[PDB]
This record gives sequence, structure tokens and C-alpha cells, in this order.
Amino acid sequence: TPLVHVASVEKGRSYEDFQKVYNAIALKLREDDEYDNYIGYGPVLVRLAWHTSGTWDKHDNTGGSYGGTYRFKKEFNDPWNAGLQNGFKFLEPIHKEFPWISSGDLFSLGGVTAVQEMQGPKIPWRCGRVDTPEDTTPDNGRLPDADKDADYVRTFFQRLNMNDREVVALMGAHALGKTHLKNSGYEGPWGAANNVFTNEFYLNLLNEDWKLEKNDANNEQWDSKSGYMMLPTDYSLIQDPKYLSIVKEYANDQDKFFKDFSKAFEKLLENGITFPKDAPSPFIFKTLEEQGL
Ligand code: HEM
Repeated sequence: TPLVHVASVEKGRSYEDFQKVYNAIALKLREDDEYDNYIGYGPVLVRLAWHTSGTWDKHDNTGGSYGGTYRFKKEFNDPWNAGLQNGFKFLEPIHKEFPWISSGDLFSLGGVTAVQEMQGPKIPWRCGRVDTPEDTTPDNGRLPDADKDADYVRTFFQRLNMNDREVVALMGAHALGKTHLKNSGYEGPWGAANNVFTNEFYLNLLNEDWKLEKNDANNEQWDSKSGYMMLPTDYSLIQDPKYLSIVKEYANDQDKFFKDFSKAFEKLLENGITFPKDAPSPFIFKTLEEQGL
């Protein structure tokens, strides 16, 4: 059946220990600001948290964030993961300073820290992921393709136990960063800010004038005169009438999008993990700004 992965708290560690890790990540995000033409490492860390969680299969509980298996070559060389090496490199000195944190805890915490420092919603986070051996590394091909339609997106996300609202909310993370032709065969940002977490993805889908064009890798993407782009999968959220209603909702309610994204993102990062009844409550980390740091 399904594998069982029980959360086990890094020995003797508590909220204060993880806040220190959060702070080191946040401080380095501030420090290494030049990355990717001054976008900074925020977006790639969010993508790293999603990709290391998104291999999960609810049917048998393979993949998922628990095992921290991205550290192994099969997964880091996944063509779907091209570019994430930048996120992993960023995290190296963090892991060196705090060698006690598990890899899955670090990859997932990198995502939480990035969202929050980029002025996104608070994302409650739980510790206790435990490194698993190389033979537990899921095969390539569990991450989604971008050249597909709404039916594909809907079916894909059923494997991660996500419903329509959860899918649309999670996709709003595409406010962040950009596609890079050398990584994915798509080129351009989804919006203007790209290192500030807002509902701009939805506003842009609805409000820009989009043209279906071919990029330099001979792949179709939707382009706007403002210099933004949408993947076929992004654009499918306004082609499908059920997705469209939810896009409109998030475009018109920043708080609702924040609340829903926080729930879906924590869920994504926790899928596959069994938390003991007496496990600590989820942690809500203070930002550097809230700490006066
Ligand atoms: C249908 C599902 C999805 C597809 C097909 C997809 C596809 C892509 C592609 C092709 C890129 C560009 C990679 C590159 O060239 O560097 C990208 C970037 C990104 N994705 Fe997604 N994605 C999906 C869902 C998600 C989800 C659920 C999240 C998180 C909640 C996410 C977060 C990000 C972020 C933050 C970036 C920017 C990374 C950077 O700037 O380096 N994506 N995605």
C-alpha cells in the first residue's frame, strides 16, 4: 500500500532553533540580492520547495517532501528541475551552519521563508521530515508539463490531493520570478514585481491583452505588450469556466488569496507525512522585519 513516514523532531530542537534557521535564510536572501538580474533567490526557493514536495503520489506515498531526496543525482538531474541547482547552492551554507536540520525540513523551510520575506502570507510550518536513502528517490516525470490544458492540470493535481480552489491558489505563486529559456524552454516573467508576493498573477491573467506566440525554443506561450507571459497551463485557468471563477475571486480579494494560498502551500509541503498526536504545533515564524532585524 502506502509507505508511512512519521515526523520525528530533530533531537532537542524547538521553535527558537528553527527561527534561527529561518533568520539565516532571510538574511542571505537580503544579502545575495543580485541573483537573476536582482530578482533575488526568493522565487527559486519557492520553486524548490514546490518541486521537492510535488513528486508526491497519494496512491502509494512515494515522493513528497519527507525524504529530502533532491540531494540525490536522479532527482537533482530531473530535466523538470533544471535551474533549481541555484536554490540548492543558496541553501548549502545554511545547511553547513545548521547541519542538524533535515534536508526535507530545509527545502520546505526555504520556501516558507521566501514567501514570508517577500511579504506573502504567514505559512505555518512543521518540522520532523527525516532524510531517506538514495533508493527512495522518486523517478523523473512526476512534475507537471507546461504545454497542456485545464483538463491536464486538474487531473495532474488530483495525484497531490488538490481540488480546483487549491490548484488555482497554488498557481498564484507564479507572481514570483520568471521562466528562463535555458531552463524550461519558456521565457519571461508573469508580472512586474516578481519578488513581492501578491495576487498579481490573477490580475494579469484577467487584465492584460494576451497573444499566443512562439518563443525562441519553438514553444507556444501567451505574451502581453507589458512584457509578461503565461504558460499554456497558466492560461488554461481562464479557459476553464470553473478555474475562471476562482481566478476572478483571487483577483478581487487579496486577503482570501493569502489565506487560501497559505493553507494549500502548507498542505503541499506536508503531504505524505504522519504527525504524531503529541508532535509540536505548527510554527509561525516572525519575519526579519517583525523582529527588527
Ligand atoms: C501546472 C503546474 C505548474 C507548471 C507547469 C509550472 C511550470 C513552471 C515553469 C516552466 C517555470 C519556469 C522554470 C524556469 O525556466 O526557470 C516555473 C517557475 C516557477 N514556478 Fe511553476 N509551475 C507549476 C506550478 C507551480 C506551483 C504549484 C508553484 C508553487 C506554489 C510554482 C512556483 C514557481 C515559481 C516561484 C517559479 C519561478 C522560479 C524562478 O524564477 O527561478 N509553480 N514553473
